[PDB]
Amino acid sequence: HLTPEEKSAVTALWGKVNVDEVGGEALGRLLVVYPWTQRFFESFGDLSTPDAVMGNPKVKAHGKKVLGAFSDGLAHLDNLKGTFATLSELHCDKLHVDPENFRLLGNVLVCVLAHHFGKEFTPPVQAAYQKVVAGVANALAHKYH
Amino acid sequence: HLTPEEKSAVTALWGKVNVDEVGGEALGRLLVVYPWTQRFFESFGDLSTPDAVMGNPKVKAHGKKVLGAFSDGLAHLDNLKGTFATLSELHCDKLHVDPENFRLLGNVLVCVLAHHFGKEFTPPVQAAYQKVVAGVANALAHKYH
Amino acid sequence: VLSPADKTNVKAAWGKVGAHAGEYGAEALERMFLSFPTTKTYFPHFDLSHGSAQVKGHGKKVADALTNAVAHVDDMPNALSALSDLHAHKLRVDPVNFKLLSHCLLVTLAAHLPAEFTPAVHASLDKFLASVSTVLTSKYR
Amino acid sequence: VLSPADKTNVKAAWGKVGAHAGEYGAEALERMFLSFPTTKTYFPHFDLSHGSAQVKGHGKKVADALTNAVAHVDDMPNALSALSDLHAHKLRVDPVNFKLLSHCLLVTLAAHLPAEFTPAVHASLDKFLASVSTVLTSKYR
Ligand code: HEM
Ligand code: HEM
Ligand code: HEM
Ligand code: HEM
Ligand SMILES: CC(C)(Oc1ccc(NC(=O)Nc2cc(Cl)cc(Cl)c2)cc1)C(=O)O
Ligand SMILES: CC(C)(Oc1ccc(NC(=O)Nc2cc(Cl)cc(Cl)c2)cc1)C(=O)O
Ligand SMILES: CC(C)(Oc1ccc(NC(=O)Nc2cc(Cl)cc(Cl)c2)cc1)C(=O)O
Repeated sequence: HLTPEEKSAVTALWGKVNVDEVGGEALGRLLVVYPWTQRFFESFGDLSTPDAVMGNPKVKAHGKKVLGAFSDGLAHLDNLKGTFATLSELHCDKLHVDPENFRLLGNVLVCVLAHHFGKEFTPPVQAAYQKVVAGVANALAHKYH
Repeated sequence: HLTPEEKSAVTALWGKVNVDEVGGEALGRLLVVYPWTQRFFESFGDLSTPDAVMGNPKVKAHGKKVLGAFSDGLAHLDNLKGTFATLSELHCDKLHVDPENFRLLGNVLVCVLAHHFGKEFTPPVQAAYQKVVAGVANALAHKYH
Repeated sequence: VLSPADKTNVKAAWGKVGAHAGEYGAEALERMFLSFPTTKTYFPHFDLSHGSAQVKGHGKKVADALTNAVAHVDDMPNALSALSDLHAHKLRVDPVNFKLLSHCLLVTLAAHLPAEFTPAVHASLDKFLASVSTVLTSKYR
Repeated sequence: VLSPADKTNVKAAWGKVGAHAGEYGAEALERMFLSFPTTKTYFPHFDLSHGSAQVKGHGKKVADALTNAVAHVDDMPNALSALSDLHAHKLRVDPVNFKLLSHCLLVTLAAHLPAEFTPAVHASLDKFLASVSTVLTSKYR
């Protein structure tokens, strides 16, 4: 439950995001900062150094898709379950991804938004985005069993 | 959400629980195993050894009170939020208790049930009680602000 | 850190487990999979049903590793070196899951040790399992 | 453990903070109180309004403590002894909250250090904050 002030803040900032670029950056930093998450990405090739991770074309390409789904979620803050139901099933049944990883990615995304926007990423705007990333994580986890 | 088999398992086991005794045991064990939780009970006297904590009349009395409220909530598993809303607001506004404490206590209670009931506390019965204690903790946390 | 009393407590409780070690490891695993279904994501190659050979076999491995940690309680980082390598570099289990299994191991011990699982021993076992978990995640990054 | 590379990265990044100690500490605290309101349960005695002098003063103490920890990366347990005692035995802040404040410190650094906050440095800073948090909770039980 974002307040109406929070909802408008999230939307405002997100319009300034290059979703493609930011997606690759967040996924790349996830793999660098928490290197055990590389377990799911053996098909992505070279992830052996920070430079290799950040420069990897598959990381950039996948980051685009991931943050695209995130972006679409922002239009349904009241119904995140509908947006992520199919992806939740995929991440559970096909990909076997521990949903604890979704929290890590959300916090990395918050760090990337802070890095990108600087002072514009104010403490209230961050609080709004923390509610968003927790909501996305919870929705992505909801079909696990 | 507890399934019907889970609800039946919770009710059946709880029928055998001496709530006063189990409450004192669970609160005592919380204070022994996670000593920082003693922070709320400086008026209780000496809590510096397991035996002192466990035999402390104020620990026993408070455990009785806490688990009494928990017990009443088991009659309302489909509305834990409403049931615990007033206590949630109290624990936040007057008592300043970090909700992490409710989660620690919940797992201590599961240990105490396992210890008291042994084999009867089967893996499925545990899973049901894990849903209950998480639900109570989430309900107690819900009015925090 | 584990006090002399902790080490004494752990050695006594784990000593009573004895030949039931494998059984209790499998039971703790089952408890974990049922109570915390996300932990199953680490075992897609397992048949996770009650009684399964893979769960029994893995339960014995976990328990035996714990027995080894107890046998070398003063130097667990060395005693568990190969295992911490394996979890950090290969298995790559998110650290929160160690808390889940640790709790399920405690519950299992509680359910099998009516006499030994005193408040003091409960406290010491929990410290021990958190210590093992810390060692097992010590090489993650 | 912090590698030589981690220590270099932390010292480089934290060196950039400099005279901004009170400011960045107070900002990280505000980020924490707003993002994770349960952390306010440890400060019922504080005026937590925006720009409150009390939060500013406390932010300075937290930041100065971190500056000291950076200076003492090779002997952090000894260097942080008083603070580890204080958090373990008086304040008794639940360990989960250190992860919340660490994240908010990291976000604050990201928001202020555009040039310095590379993926490698982000990784080193996160390791450092976890190590500080480990030391500060090392006496809890
Ligand atoms: C929490 C936010 C996340 C969202 C919105 C998200 C979304 C997506 C999307 C849209 C796809 C492509 C699916 C398709 O094309 O059918 C995907 C695939 C995938 N995701 Fe996620 N994801 C998230 C987090 C994670 C994290 C944290 C992990 C593990 C660290 C992960 C692991 C994977 C893997 C391994 C694939 C398949 C990649 C491949 O094709 O090899 N995801 N995800
Ligand atoms: C199942 C979880 C819990 C429930 C249902 C519960 C319930 C209660 C109830 C019914 C009261 C009396 C409130 C009144 O005066 O109207 C109370 C008071 C209190 N609780 Fe909780 N409690 C729980 C967990 C905890 C935990 C884990 C702690 C801290 C470790 C805690 C700390 C306190 C304190 C400090 C008081 C005030 C005691 C006094 O005034 O003597 N509670 N609680
Ligand atoms: C008390 C903590 C734990 C200990 C002592 C432990 C010990 C072990 C041992 C002894 C092995 C066999 C190693 C070998 O083959 O050389 C193993 C493998 C494994 N562990 Fe850990 N473990 C612990 C916690 C966990 C956690 C929490 C998880 C994730 C939920 C996990 C997931 C795995 C997996 C997936 C394997 C490989 C299983 C297989 O393919 O047969 N372990 N562990
Ligand atoms: C980076 C981790 C942290 C560091 C370096 C740190 C450092 C400090 C310092 C330097 C003080 C002042 C001690 C004095 O008066 O001499 C302090 C006090 C305090 N800390 Fe921590 N702290 C950390 C995390 C936390 C967390 C996570 C919490 C709980 C959310 C917390 C709660 C408190 C409280 C309530 C006080 C007393 C404030 C007062 O009454 O003035 N701290 N801390
Ligand atoms: C939004 C935020 C900060 O929320 C949270 C972060 C941590 C926790 N703590 C836990 O779950 N403790 C916990 C403790 C026990 Cl003993 C048992 C169980 Cl089952 C859980 C709760 C909520 C997050 O998810 O990042
Ligand atoms: C500093 C110190 C002593 O703190 C602590 C040590 C252990 C615990 N217990 C837990 O969190 N249990 C726990 C159990 C489950 Cl099922 C889920 C989750 Cl999410 C958590 C809490 C704090 C340490 O880390 O050693
Ligand atoms: C073994 C190793 C490297 O694992 C880890 C180290 C750090 C993290 N990050 C977090 O949990 N952040 C985190 C951040 C928030 Cl806001 C809330 C919560 Cl609940 C957690 C996760 C695992 C370690 O413990 O040192």
